[PDB]
Amino acid sequence: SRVAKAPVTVPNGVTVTQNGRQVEVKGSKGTLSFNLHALVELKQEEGKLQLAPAKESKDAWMQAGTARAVLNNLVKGVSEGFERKLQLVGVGYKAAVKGTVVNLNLGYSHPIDYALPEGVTAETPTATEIILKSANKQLLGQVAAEIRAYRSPEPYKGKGVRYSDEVILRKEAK
RNA sequence: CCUCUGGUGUACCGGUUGUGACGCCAGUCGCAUCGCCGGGUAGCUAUGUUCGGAAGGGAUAACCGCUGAAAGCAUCUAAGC
Repeated sequence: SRVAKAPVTVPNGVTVTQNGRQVEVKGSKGTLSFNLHALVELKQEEGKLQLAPAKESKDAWMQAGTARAVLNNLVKGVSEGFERKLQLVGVGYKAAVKGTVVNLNLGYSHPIDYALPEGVTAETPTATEIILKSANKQLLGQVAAEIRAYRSPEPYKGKGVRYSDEVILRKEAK
């Protein structure tokens, strides 16, 4: 698989330690861990790493591709990290970051308080935008989805919480 | 469950008709659906009183996902959450 054949690059300050199944990546941003499928083997030569199958099975190639992708994600995350940029649209819709808990007012009869998990930080330049930053792409996406699920966009006006890079289908009555 | 509101309450109290008896008056008792009629203690009881189906964990159904290759893109799935 082309993804597996492609080699991943270690920038410099990040270290990759394989200990049997449980590979670990250390970096400036923090610590991450990744397990390896029984068909996959990893060879680190120079900063570069090679994912290749132990057996020539199609399943082994597929697992090698997914392993290369996840490790590339982990290395990029520890080196630099990611952010999400959620946006809020609607009249009276508001948000604020206080400590580790984000407070939202989305038109219900009670404010919503959402507790950020360990590893993700948030900040709001204004009331209608949220910036989530983290080293873990998967956890960052999960947190963004959970925050968006409190009030999803509607087609008639677009009110609600949306991704910055999100296309929203729109219609009208009659 | 029986404090309250009621029902029943033929061994509790009273009014009264006919007849027989207790020697007689007075006073009582038997029989007449408990003779008929008015009340009513405990117990039982509903139509009376009080209480219950509150809240919370765990795994899931349809459904909605996150990251992610096979298939350089895409994709809730094949690893994983």
